[PDB]
Amino acid sequence: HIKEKGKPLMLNPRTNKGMAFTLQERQMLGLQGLLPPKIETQDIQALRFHRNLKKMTSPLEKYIYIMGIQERNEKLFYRILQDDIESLMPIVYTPTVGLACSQYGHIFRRPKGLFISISDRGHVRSIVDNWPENHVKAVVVTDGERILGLGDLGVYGMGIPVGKLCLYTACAGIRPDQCLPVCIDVGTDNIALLKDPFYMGLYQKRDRTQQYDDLIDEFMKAITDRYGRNTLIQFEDFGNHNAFRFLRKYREKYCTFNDDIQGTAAVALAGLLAAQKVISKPISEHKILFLGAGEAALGIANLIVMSMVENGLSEQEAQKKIWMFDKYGLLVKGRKAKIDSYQEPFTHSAPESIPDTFEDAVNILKPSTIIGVAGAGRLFTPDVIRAMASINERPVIFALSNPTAQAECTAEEAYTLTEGRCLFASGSPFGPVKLTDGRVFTPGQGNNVYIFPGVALAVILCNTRHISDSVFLEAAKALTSQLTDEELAQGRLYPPLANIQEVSINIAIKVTEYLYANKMAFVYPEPEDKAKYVKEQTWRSEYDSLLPDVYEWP
Amino acid sequence: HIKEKGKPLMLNPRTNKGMAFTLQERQMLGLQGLLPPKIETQDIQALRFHRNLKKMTSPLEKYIYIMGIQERNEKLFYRILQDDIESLMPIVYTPTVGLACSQYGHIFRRPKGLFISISDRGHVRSIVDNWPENHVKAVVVTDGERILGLGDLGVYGMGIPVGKLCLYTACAGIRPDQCLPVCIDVGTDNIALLKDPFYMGLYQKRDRTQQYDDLIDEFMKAITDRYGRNTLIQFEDFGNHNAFRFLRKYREKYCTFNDDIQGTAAVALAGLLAAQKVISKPISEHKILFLGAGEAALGIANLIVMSMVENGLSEQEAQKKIWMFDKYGLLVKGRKAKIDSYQEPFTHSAPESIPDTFEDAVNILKPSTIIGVAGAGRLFTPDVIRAMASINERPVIFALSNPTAQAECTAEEAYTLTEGRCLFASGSPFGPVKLTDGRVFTPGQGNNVYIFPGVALAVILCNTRHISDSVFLEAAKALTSQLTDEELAQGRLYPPLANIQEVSINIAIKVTEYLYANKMAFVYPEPEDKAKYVKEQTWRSEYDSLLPDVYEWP
Amino acid sequence: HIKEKGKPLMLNPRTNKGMAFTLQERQMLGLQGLLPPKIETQDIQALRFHRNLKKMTSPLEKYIYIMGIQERNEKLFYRILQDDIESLMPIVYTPTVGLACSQYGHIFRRPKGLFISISDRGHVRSIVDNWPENHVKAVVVTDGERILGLGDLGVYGMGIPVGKLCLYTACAGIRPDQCLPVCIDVGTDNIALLKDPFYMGLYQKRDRTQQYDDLIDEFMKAITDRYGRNTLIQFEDFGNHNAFRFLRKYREKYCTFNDDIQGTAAVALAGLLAAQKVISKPISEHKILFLGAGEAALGIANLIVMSMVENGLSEQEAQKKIWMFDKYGLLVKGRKAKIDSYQEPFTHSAPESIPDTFEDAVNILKPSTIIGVAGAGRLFTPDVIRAMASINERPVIFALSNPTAQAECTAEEAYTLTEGRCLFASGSPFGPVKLTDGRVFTPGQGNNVYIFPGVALAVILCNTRHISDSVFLEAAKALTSQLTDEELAQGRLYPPLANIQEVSINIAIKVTEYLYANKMAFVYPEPEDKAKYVKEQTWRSEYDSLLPDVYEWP
Ligand SMILES: Nc1ncnc2c1ncn2[C@@H]1O[C@H](COP(=O)(O)OP(=O)(O)OP(=O)(O)O)[C@@H](O)[C@H]1O
Ligand SMILES: Nc1ncnc2c1ncn2[C@@H]1O[C@H](COP(=O)(O)OP(=O)(O)OP(=O)(O)O)[C@@H](O)[C@H]1O
Ligand SMILES: Nc1ncnc2c1ncn2[C@@H]1O[C@H](COP(=O)(O)OP(=O)(O)OP(=O)(O)O)[C@@H](O)[C@H]1O
Ligand SMILES: O=C(O)/C=C/C(=O)O
Ligand SMILES: O=C(O)/C=C/C(=O)O
Ligand SMILES: O=C([O-])C(=O)[O-]
Ligand SMILES: O=C([O-])C(=O)[O-]
Ligand SMILES: O=C([O-])C(=O)[O-]
Ligand SMILES: [Mn+2]
Ligand SMILES: [Mn+2]
Ligand SMILES: [Mn+2]
Repeated sequence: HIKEKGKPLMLNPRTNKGMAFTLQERQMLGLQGLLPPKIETQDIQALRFHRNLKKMTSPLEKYIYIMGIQERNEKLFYRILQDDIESLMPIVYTPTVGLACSQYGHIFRRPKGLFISISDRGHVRSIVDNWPENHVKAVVVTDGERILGLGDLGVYGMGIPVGKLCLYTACAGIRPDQCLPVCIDVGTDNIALLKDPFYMGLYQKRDRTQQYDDLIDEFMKAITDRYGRNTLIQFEDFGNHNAFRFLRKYREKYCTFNDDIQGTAAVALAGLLAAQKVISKPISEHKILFLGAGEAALGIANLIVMSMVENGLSEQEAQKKIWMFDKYGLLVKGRKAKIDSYQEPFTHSAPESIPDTFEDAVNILKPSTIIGVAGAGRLFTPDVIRAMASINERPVIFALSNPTAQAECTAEEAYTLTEGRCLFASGSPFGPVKLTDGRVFTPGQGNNVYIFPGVALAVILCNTRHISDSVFLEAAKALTSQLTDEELAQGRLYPPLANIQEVSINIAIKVTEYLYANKMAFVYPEPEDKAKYVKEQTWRSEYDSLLPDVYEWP
Repeated sequence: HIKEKGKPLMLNPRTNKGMAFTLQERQMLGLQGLLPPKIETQDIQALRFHRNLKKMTSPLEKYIYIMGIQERNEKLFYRILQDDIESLMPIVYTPTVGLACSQYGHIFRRPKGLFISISDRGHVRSIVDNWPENHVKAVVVTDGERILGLGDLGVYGMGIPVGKLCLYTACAGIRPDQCLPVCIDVGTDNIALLKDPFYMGLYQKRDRTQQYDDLIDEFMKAITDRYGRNTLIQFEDFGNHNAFRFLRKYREKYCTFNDDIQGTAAVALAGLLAAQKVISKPISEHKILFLGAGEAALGIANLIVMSMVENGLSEQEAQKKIWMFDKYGLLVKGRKAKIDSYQEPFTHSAPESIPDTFEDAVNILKPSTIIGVAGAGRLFTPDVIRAMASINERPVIFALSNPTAQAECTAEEAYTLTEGRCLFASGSPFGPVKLTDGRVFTPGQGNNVYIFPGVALAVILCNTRHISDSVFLEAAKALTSQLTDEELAQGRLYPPLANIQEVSINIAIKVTEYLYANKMAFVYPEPEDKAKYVKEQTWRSEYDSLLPDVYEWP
Repeated sequence: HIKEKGKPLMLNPRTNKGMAFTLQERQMLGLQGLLPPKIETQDIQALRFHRNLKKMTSPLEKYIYIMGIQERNEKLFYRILQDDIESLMPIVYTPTVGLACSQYGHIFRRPKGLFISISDRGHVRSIVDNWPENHVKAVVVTDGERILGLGDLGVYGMGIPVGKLCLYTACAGIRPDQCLPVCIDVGTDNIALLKDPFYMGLYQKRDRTQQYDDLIDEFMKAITDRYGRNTLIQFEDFGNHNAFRFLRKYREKYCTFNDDIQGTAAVALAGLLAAQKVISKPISEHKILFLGAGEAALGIANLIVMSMVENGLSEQEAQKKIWMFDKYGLLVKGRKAKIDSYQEPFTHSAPESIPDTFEDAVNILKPSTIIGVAGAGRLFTPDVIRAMASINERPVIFALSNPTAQAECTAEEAYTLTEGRCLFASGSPFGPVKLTDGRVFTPGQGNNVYIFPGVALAVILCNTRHISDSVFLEAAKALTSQLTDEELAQGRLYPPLANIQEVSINIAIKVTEYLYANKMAFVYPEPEDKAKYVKEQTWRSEYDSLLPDVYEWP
């Protein structure tokens, strides 16, 4: 059932079916003549798309084309994504989405999402009231300060929330109409954008006064006021300072989490857990060195500690196995560079000698695992990689910074320089690597896309009010538990991306069972079969009938 | 004043302004938050477009991009076309529009126009009633049987009426909302399309029974019943047989004309009229030979006769100067191949010897003017062109068949082979030609786009009921009268394409003055200054204010 | 926010303000010119209404006029009701609503509510999907078999759910857009209606097959499927058999109650609880005799027992003090007339002699309290009343059957025949009575209107899932606790009807606090101050601004 008929049905991508509108639907809904005589199936439409995509050359050109369908025919858009999520992920998500954002103003055609600028302070609710959908259940918001490892892109960062939410639906079957991408515009410090005639935001530097916090507050209140107190709000790509303080400030008041801190933490742990299964290495022999000490590093470290603790280690001893090296060097007690409360637990007494470079840090500390999360480029140099391979029989190397150009190192560099002995994972995709001896290694992608879709679905379906760290610990376990022995032997630390749909649903199932078992679910009545309940609630890309109910009376 | 507010204003390309909506319009119309904070000018938007277009490679890719804008922001679409009509004409019109039609079903995104199929017989009115616009003033309809010189493309032919109408607006300032592209689908004989899974029409051979004629009758009736008996109906790309009979059948009952017979007839004459001024040749000495004897040849021949008649020659004398050579050879009394009543006046007693090829026809008849209108490819061979150059000092050579691949010959071939002595014109665009002696020749485009926009505007504004042949004779004179002596010397047989807007308006002005003088206009009150009236009535691509009228009460 | 503009805002009674639309709203929303130049306040509008009402003569005429305003200007409709609820209650509610119902098909103008017929079996969800409001929270449904004490009125009974819901808003401030009146039409056994050409329902006798139960099931499921499992569903005026059956069947599965069994039970108990205070009578000396043994009698008796039990008596002891006399006579063990499980607890060993009439029952049993609830007219004859006055110093006499003509006796009869010693209450309104000694007695109205509004508000605000009997016991205490000692001496057994609004809110507050204290509330976060929370959530009749948020950017 839909209230609009005629042309409006075609102009609205949510309802538009193109030539898939049946003859009966066309005649009854006033579309006869507005569409070519041909009646098509979604299959034919999907074929038309794949035929055209194949003739395209640049990833960006493909991004514009596919994302364009989200604004023409929503059902078809998700069908297309669903046909081959693995081959399209690189286009609609990292790394291409990063390219899209850097040139967002140049490729603009139609707006996507909700825009709230600091100039709208005191009027946010009226803006939230302008969103057409009334049953929003999930929001992904960014202020564009830390877009991937690209930095401050301001309003051009909107491409991120839009991308994340496309994955909510494509990966976890979350209803598109229940999702709302939001961009908070308080200005940008990117000088180049301030001089770009195509910039889509306020031409001012970022407002870092109390007005900033107040706007975010008005945003949180406005969203929940209209849609409900348990509306899921996923903070995405906020700067380091703001990311933590907002998480700390709102996690016990609203249903919210930060993808970059918590989502990335879960996927990383999941990979480390998979690696532990292939190496069967002693938790006591684990020495983890982080390249970076921000949102991801701190998030990951904290989840790692929670894991070691549940495994018979004290919080203190677990923390001692973790070191961090930020842009100023190793986090050691008494260093010149600042150390906040979050970093304190991982800041140890300075070792014998103090390293100047990350390479020095690797040789002095002799870590068994190295995790790259500095979003600053190829910091895992060939020498850093060799060091890890000479020190460890099976070194674990994670280059998680996105997009591809910001990655610490490539899959080819890792596998070749370690003679195929490393266990590698990255945030951005790399194809398989073949060494001179003929062995082929398939790098897994430690990207939060394996986590937020499933966690979002569970939280939404259970009407969860708040998200604890343990929820992400569980998602991590749920992710790695899906790896098959065969896949582990392949060098895979994560289930194949081609199966991300089924993987996300299983995660959702495992997390909802966890929520119920820990009194964090508030749905009634409580379904008896959680798995069956989640699977039944998923949105489908198949067209629905728009025919009015017609029948004879006795 | 608009009756819609909110998202719908953005979903409707007619009203959507993208980031050009002012802050007040957004706040008052409920769009705040739905658009990026940025407020843009149409100039910036036009800049964004040209920036992107410049990076594209194939003409079809550009066609898809520009025509896509027509479905997103109509004002911008026409602003873009008006910015540089000359460089985009080859993309939205011939030859690219022919390529677009050939694969219309493959590049399909959104439907454009009204589709009426034979399966809708008896229900055409309900289809016409589904069109959202209430004030249609002009219709361009095709059945796709004779799409340019490409043949039967069926429903894929819809691309033609759409393009013609874009030009109604772009060239003559006719309101887009008053235009209606129509495709009559009675099936198609194109075997390739019948086996094409992306075909957009009925999968059946063309219905050539009484049902066909009845459907066309129902169409005419339905359009005029809803929009008025004086609604302009421009038949476009119909097959030979049908084209003439429908013109004869409806020209005195409805406000209708056939672009291929009459429009093309006027452009051709216009070029011949221009040529006569550059070489000052007495038409008693003009011997014209047509390659083809169909819609265009007969249309052109009839207008030529009318021109010679008003210039002191008897109809008989004028017709004797015209010869035609179709796919069976020279039209001569007593030939085996059929000769209908339209061709009879130009079928003369066989010459001394009967020609086998067009080349033979040229050498035996020794024409001074050769007009290619067979839509069959390069029939004006190098030898044909050489023959015209040896027989005449300044041969007139017209290769009017579209698209480019169907043209009788290129500008390069004509100018070079005649050593720059020919007066050449083509239906499809060719770049300037530079001969070994340094002389540069700029070929004119004798395409009906120089005629239908101006004639359509005059007929619409004058509420004309029927269109006589004389109207096209006048349009032809109006076109050529705009050539300046300096342009004649350039080898220009038509005003520069870059000036098609003002050229179309001036033609419209001359035609309306002609309509009033001949009691064919029915407008009340009758404007005293026709020129001023026409120019004031033209639709503009500048954005209109959508703000409600707000003011204070005393 | 408002998604509509122009004429539609005036055609929708929910938004229409008449001349109360401000100049700014008219100009910005496109209403300028569609309304007289005059700008009016709701005060002036209310005056216009009262001015006209005062000139009317019949109650039904007034009913048609006021109810018509609900379909023209909803805000004004409730403002009017709020101005003088006490004087209008008899018009919009009992007894006039009874008359309206009997002639519903004759006074019909616009339909109100949702209609679901047996002929729609299997298609109920599509009917529910047609209701315009998306946030329904409460439903009052009837099948019209037992409308007041009038019997089977079929679809004409829709007047009841409509009236009841008008009171949800007028008395408890429940949002009108969140209320849905429903009439289930499975036919009617009322012969007169089946021959009435203005009848509004199916022309068939009641379907009492399995199809009936199935339809009600489909109804419950469809309502909750669209609006939520906790949607409040108030059954109203269903026949005896079905009333209990559906209450027992759905009370633990849905959020539902039967107004006639539970609502009436609470208001009656409240009256008795008030009488308790005016005469300080020992519960052991309480001898109660019901005239009737159906929906109301059983409901009231059960609640009375719960009250005595909570006060130191065993269930058995309490039930022993209650006797019932239905149409076949006194409910005694072994009588010929049927006795079901609900009546068994009040069916005692036959007394010395078996009474023929209710009068005999009074003389043989010598009850101290008499409760009339047989919906059969003046069964409390002058002799019955005298018997109660001769047997008791201060007899308690309740004539609860509606409408007025169906009441067991009038207030005049009660007070005069008992010489002002009786404590009287009725379902339908009676004016004050003055005896010959000059004493004035003000009869209270023991009608469930004092209960369902407050209970509905509490259940809705607390998102309560199911309603226990104890909730009605609490509502009863909440109602009576509102009486001041001053009022008790005035013969008051209920707070003044003129204060019904504050009385309902207070009942709503007490019930919500009861729900929270007994883990039956599921709202979060839980408000600290329940009274403040409830009062802040109430819908107000004051016009709201419809102006779009316009403001300057810095
Ligand atoms: N050149 C560098 N060498 C080592 N560490 C660096 C270097 N450059 C930046 N870093 C560190 O990387 C961390 C970035 O933290 P931030 O919170 O900004 O992002 P993040 O969440 O780690 O980002 P990502 O999304 O890339 O994982 C900081 O601790 C910073 O000191
Ligand atoms: N190979 C050929 N050589 C000479 N004449 C040809 C040849 N092929 C086709 N013709 C002629 O060209 C004419 C085409 O007439 P038709 O009515 O189909 O289209 P048209 O409008 O005249 O041409 P165009 O499509 O170029 O505008 C016919 O008279 C046909 O006999
Ligand atoms: N004439 C009568 N004398 C005594 N009892 C009667 C008489 N007529 C009907 N009754 C009884 O009144 C009761 C009516 O029960 P029912 O469930 O139909 O409605 P109710 O909700 O109790 O009545 P109301 O809503 O009018 O107060 C029955 O037990 C019936 O036997
Ligand atoms: O295949 C279709 O009908 C739609 C294609 C698109 O919107 O690109
Ligand atoms: O420049 C714009 O705002 C619109 C571009 C488009 O529709 O392609
Ligand atoms: O910011 C990132 O790199 C991400 O979310 O994957
Ligand atoms: O048909 C054609 O070639 C035209 O209209 O230009
Ligand atoms: O049925 C009744 O009389 C009532 O509900 O008031
Ligand atoms: Mn991120
Ligand atoms: Mn044509
Ligand atoms: Mn009732």
